Amino acid sequence: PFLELDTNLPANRVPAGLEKRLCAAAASILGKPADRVNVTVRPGLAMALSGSTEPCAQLSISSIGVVGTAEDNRSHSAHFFEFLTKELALGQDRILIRFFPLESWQIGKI
Amino acid sequence: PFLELDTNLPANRVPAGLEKRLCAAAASILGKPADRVNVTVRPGLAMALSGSTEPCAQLSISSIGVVGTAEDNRSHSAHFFEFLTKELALGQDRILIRFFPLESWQIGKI
Amino acid sequence: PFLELDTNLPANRVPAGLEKRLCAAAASILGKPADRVNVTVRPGLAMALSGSTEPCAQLSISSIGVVGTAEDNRSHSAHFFEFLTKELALGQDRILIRFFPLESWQIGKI
Repeated sequence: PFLELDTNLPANRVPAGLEKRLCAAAASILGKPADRVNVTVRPGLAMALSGSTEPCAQLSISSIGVVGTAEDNRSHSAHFFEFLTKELALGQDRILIRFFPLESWQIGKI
Repeated sequence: PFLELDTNLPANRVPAGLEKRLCAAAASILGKPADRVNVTVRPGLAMALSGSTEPCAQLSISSIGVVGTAEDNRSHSAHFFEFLTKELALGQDRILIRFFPLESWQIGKI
Repeated sequence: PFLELDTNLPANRVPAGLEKRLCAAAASILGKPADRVNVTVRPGLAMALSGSTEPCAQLSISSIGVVGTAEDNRSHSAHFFEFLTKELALGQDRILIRFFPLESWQIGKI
């Protein structure tokens, strides 16, 4: 899976090693080996979320595993909200998740 | 809607509060409530646009509203070019917009 | 084409003008005029790739040219791995490429 996290929290306000903890959390939540988990964190951005510039985060999750129903992703979403609210001290209203399906041909390795 | 703006303008050259004005402009242009508008601005990047490293911006617009025709998005595109040319003092040739359709199941809230 | 490169290499560790060389390389690899090639480089990010926070890069390639088979993109992928390994002194295991198809209606110009 590919996780991309954008936040308007300054880089020096984002907990040290967040990318490592989100990698390990995503492997457990998604039921994927950690050696197939990828995390990118982009802090210090200018962001409005739901019309507001209070601290926020946007998480994108792209995977071959993504099934096009909410019920299929709802448990995963809840886990990622729990993860980010505790790590970044954000309210649930200050996080949004987007899920994107991928097919194997899209991924270039080696 | 989700707007993401990449620019090679340094963060301290991007007008203060651009994310707030682009949020309000997008709500008006797209005909969506501002409490459903999300804007991310990533400045200070290294960018080439149309083969050139003059100042530029790339805007991505993702929404449940996106209809897969140019005629459907042409009025919106024109408004966003007017917005960015005036805010960032860019020529029309130094902006590109990409539109992406979303479905409701892709968006994780609460 | 639209290329987006994320890396955890600090901005001052990324070779000067990488965006220009990747633009020119992409035009040659993809067989597209350089005036239709767009490159965004986002350095200094926090990243894990394949579970690890060693230096890495993620490259996304979006184009009207993208055919949904690996065999169609395998030669391009190999060229981009050769390009990034030499520019960023990364091992082949520290790069991943994602390919995304676009249609003309998605691109707002003028």
